[PDB]
Amino acid sequence: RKVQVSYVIRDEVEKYNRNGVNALQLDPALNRLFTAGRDSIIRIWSVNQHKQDPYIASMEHHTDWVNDIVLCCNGKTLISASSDTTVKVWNAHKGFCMSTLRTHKDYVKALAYAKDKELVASAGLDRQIFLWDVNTLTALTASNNTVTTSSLSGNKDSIYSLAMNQLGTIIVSGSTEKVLRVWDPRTCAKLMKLKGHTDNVKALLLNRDGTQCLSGSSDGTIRLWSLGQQRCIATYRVHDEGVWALQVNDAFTHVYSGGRDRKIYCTDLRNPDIRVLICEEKAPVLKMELDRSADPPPAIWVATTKSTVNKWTLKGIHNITPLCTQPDQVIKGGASIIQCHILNDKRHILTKDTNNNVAYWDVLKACKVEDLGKVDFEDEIKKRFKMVYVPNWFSVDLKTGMLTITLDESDCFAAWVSAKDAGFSDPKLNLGGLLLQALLEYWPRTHVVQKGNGYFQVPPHTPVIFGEAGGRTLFRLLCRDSGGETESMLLNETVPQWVIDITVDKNMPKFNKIPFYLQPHADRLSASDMLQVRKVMEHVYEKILAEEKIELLCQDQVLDPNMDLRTVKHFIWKSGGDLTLHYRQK
Amino acid sequence: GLNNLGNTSYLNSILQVLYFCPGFKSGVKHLFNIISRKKYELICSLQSLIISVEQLQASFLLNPLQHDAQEVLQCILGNIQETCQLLKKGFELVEKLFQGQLVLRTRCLECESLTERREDFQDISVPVQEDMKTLRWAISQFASVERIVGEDKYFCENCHHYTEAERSLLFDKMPEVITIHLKCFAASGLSKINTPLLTPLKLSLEEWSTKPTNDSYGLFAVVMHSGITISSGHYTASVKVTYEGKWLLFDDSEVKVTEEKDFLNSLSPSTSPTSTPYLLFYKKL
Amino acid sequence: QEQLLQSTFSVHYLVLKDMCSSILSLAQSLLHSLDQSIISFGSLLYKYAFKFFDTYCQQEVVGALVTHICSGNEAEVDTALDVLLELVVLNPSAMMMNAVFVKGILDYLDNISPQQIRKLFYVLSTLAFSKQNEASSHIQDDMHLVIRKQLSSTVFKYKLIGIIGAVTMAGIMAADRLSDEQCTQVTSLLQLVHSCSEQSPQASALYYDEFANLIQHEKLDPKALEWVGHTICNDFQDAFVVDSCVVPEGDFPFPVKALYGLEDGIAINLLPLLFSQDVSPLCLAPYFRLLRLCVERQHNGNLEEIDGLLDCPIFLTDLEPGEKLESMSAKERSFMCSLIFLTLNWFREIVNAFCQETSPEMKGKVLTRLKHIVELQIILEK
Amino acid sequence: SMQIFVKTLTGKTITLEVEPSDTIENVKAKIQDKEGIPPDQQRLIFAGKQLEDGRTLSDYNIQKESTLHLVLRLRGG
Ligand SMILES: Cc1cnc(-c2ccccc2C(C)C)nc1NCc1ccc(-n2ccnn2)cc1
Ligand SMILES: [Zn+2]
Repeated sequence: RKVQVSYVIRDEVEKYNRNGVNALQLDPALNRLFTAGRDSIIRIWSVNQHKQDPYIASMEHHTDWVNDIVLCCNGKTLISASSDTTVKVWNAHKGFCMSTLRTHKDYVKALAYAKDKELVASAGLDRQIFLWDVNTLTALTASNNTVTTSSLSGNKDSIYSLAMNQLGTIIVSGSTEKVLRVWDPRTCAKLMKLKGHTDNVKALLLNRDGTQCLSGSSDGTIRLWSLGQQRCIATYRVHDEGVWALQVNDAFTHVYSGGRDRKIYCTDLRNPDIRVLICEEKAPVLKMELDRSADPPPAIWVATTKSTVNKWTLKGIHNITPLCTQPDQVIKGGASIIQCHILNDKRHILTKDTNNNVAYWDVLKACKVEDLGKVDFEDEIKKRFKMVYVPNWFSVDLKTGMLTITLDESDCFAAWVSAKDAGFSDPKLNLGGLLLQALLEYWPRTHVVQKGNGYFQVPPHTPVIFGEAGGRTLFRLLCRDSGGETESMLLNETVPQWVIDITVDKNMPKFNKIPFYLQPHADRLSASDMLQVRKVMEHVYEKILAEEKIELLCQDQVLDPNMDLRTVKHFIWKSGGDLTLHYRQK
Repeated sequence: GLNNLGNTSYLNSILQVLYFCPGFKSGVKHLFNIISRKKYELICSLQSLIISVEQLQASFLLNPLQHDAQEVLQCILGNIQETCQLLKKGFELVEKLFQGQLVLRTRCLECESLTERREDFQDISVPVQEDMKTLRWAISQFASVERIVGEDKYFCENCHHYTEAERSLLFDKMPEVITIHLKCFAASGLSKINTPLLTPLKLSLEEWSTKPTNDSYGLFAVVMHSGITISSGHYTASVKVTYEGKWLLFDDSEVKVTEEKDFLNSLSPSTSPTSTPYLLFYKKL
Repeated sequence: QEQLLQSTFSVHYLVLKDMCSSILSLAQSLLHSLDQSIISFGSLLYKYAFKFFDTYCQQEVVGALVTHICSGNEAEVDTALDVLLELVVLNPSAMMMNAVFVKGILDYLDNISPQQIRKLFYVLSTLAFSKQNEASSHIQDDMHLVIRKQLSSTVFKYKLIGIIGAVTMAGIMAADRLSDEQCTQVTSLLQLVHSCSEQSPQASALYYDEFANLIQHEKLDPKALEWVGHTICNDFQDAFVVDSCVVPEGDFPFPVKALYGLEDGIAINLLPLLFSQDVSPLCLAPYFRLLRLCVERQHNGNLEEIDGLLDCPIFLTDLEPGEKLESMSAKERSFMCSLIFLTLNWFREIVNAFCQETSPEMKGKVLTRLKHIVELQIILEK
Repeated sequence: SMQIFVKTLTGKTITLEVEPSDTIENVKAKIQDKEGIPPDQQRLIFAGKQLEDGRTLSDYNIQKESTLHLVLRLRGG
């Protein structure tokens, strides 16, 4: 595929989630909470009430939604699944990624854990389920980096949930097949095919002995299965909308459920008549984590589509009006950029976030210019309108709630801008070439010594990402880390030729031309796109001081002499033919 | 003297079908009268041909490049529509006869939020093979829930992300004539699929309708294509008279009358017919 | 040599299959040569590759042959058509799956000679009617559609091509090895060509020649020969043969008399038809050849039905120049010259018809007709 | 800029990323990249109307989630 260069405009430290939280893990030994965010960052929090700042560390190596995390090996290792089609092994005590598994071909959505055998399974949208041994993964080294893969098979649609029992002898898969498939992880052999759900299944549970299964589906029903009888022994219709999260206690007698309807319930399994409404969240519930320190669980952690993670006490469930009204503990969250507009100069972007704040950003310098507050976004677009046209040279995606700018070979160098039009003091400048040199400034291969493009510098903490167009992430690094030994070898392998030509070979991109034929108002010419009208005025003057005696017009409209033909063709021409300019005496 | 009829069998098949469409010639003569005293050539030429066929049909009863057929029907109905809209500046012959409305529903599999689009349609394009099948299977491949995954993921504006989605089409407003465009052609390279579906005489679209309706449809015209390639061939039309109840086989310059049962057996894919059905027309009962 | 090549493919087609494209590239290049020995070897390299390789390399063989026919070189086209006919005979089943590519040659008939057009229609027709499975029924009706629209084409060049192809196909449908429904299909096709060629005389003359050459050199079904004889004998009698009791009438500027008779009778109506051209008389000879061949096949070499056409008179003027050669006008001399050729061509075809008889009085009539040919040819020089 | 759907020959739906300013020849080139069907062989139907070459998607009011239908020409005569 074609390699793209992308980077994120962000702060050095992002303490709070900038998007929703997909998964939760609780460490009882250190009293630590792990949040798998939709902003591609895993964060560690302290659940102690004494600390007024629960933030501990950020675990930032993914490039897309983190869908599931499991805490294994007594809280020393974290396994994460993500939409970037990778499974990653982490040091949960320190907070750095150790290795990346690239066996999946689509989004990885579910992780299953067997505590006794230390066995972890990863399943995703590619209909593949892979089995991993954590100790084998944790003992991997640079020299010894080979692993034998054992994959389950027989699933005809994309998996959305996965489950294992404590002993690691039963694994259940939920998918859009509307059926549940069960295997034996030891022998990698099929056992049964549970049926009865009429929609996608997103939540799965199993007991310690692995003979009973709890499933919740988008149809709004919770079904209790018996693996010995291979049948559904009970069906619970508790929620108005789909069920997305499930939690059960150690006795496997009470199930905690939540989903799209934003309501969380505690349902008694032996008789569904005892139903307690724990709370009503402000957003659809994506995942829930129980506090298993005491029996019954004192509290439950809830992750929603909002950036805030809340804890709800369970004091009095066994002792409709909700049980709780305000969460006991709150972990703050940031704001997600939801709307984006690129201004006419193709250098500044106005963004609006979930708090309705409007901000002004500089793509070239990869920094925020100013905050505007709760200003009308559409009015601000008109207020900053300019009479200029610059070709598109970058793309913007807001999947992680942050500004990610993508540079592709097709249009990276399509924007030529004179230095006077920009804020740099006129030599002729290519925005795409300047940005690439600033991103790879610390790379020794680009030094011939001068550093960078000599006009601006992106923040050193800017994450630079190399990846295939609609594919995998080849290499990810910070801007300031390009000078390292290990990063330089990786950069040589991953940086494509079209970036090498400009950053290493120091070549200059093409100069595009528009052909225009002058006609007297009542001879084809081609010139640079940034050529001003004044130059065409003086060319006619020699054909027949130049500005004062000659006026140019297009489509029966007078032309600004300081304006360029690139702006003329885009705005005033309003036609599919070659640009036509008419010269008439003033 | 009529050996040149075959050179335009694509247009002849469309005109033969349009002639027996209930109300098509009734509506065309209404427009012809309005254009008559207004003093456009397409309506006038259409009326002359309809009169000419009426003379021929009465005599029959008393004294016994290469072009796509669907594309030609599209141009004829489109040009009739434009003239009707010009007459505004009754006049809803195309809208009432052939134009219906679809509701296209997309459901994201992450947030489970529903988005809908409303689009007009004049025919229903359905596949003939998967990659013995009936017409119900073809419409199911058209209007039942399909999951778009992998390289064809849906971009949810609620999630601001590429997500798997379910797409379903529903029939909101039904026209009097339901045209079925059969994709009896595949790609690897382009070829023609010679195996037809099991075409039923009765069609119920309640399975894919926004509301439960008891309106049924009956087949009255079939446009077939004979040939082993899609680049060239011959078009024939079999219409139904509503002699009533029999099927008229228009083959260039000759007309054949057959019983309804006989024509149905000729449409069976088991017999491997040489004429591959291409357009099915159903009228509301 | 061929046997060495045959043995090579026969016992080692496993190793050769992995490089069929390499073999085909060599075979295609060998066919571009000018030596028959090399050309014949390249044809065999095509035939053996088709026989001993898989389905994919077979389609490459047919596709390579199609490109040879659509190339432009005469020798290359006829050789590739020979291979195509061979491949159809040995493996009709494998060729039935390649009929789409073989049918594509019909779009490039402009750069193909009429002799190669007849051969191209022969391989197409013999492939379509080789089997009776459902696969063959699709190409059988598809070949019918192509010809029905060449016959009805506005271009005269394509109309002549349709006559050649329709007669070629009708010979293979009626080939004796046939049910009544098969017999009426070949009858229906022949009626179509006869109807489509009536308007033009040269197009009609081509139909009579092609259909006569088919009967002479092929053995058809007995039933098919029955219908063609009755319609041809009746139409020809109604077209040219007239009673001698009725004297000619018209505005002819020359005296009209029965001429060149032998020994209540029939006579050939020729002069009024040619003057009316100021069934066409230009097709009198090719049509009678068709009639004669039809009667011979029906009666197994017997010609007792048409014995009266040998000794019948011919309506002609005083073709002897009576010292008026210079006074004859330009229009009259051109009409006079055309009068001699048609009478000569009619006499030549009579000699063709009755040269195989045995009756002593029959032979003298043939000799007299031969003497008339010599006399008329000398008069033509004047 | 916007994403539209195309129902292919088998009835399977694919997705395209298009600009409101793309011409019909650009959409057909994108469909050939995903389906392998030459643009000159492609017929695109939107809302009962065939898209004509040389026009743009904004001419037909083609927006996000708009569904095109892909068919070929079954020529005859
Ligand atoms: C030979 C022929 C071929 N095409 C058409 C025709 C028909 C409709 C529209 C347009 C056309 C032509 C002009 C393209 N008409 C034909 N013949 C006349 C005819 C009509 C009706 C019957 N019929 C039998 C029982 N009820 N009606 C029988 C014969
Ligand atoms: Zn969504």
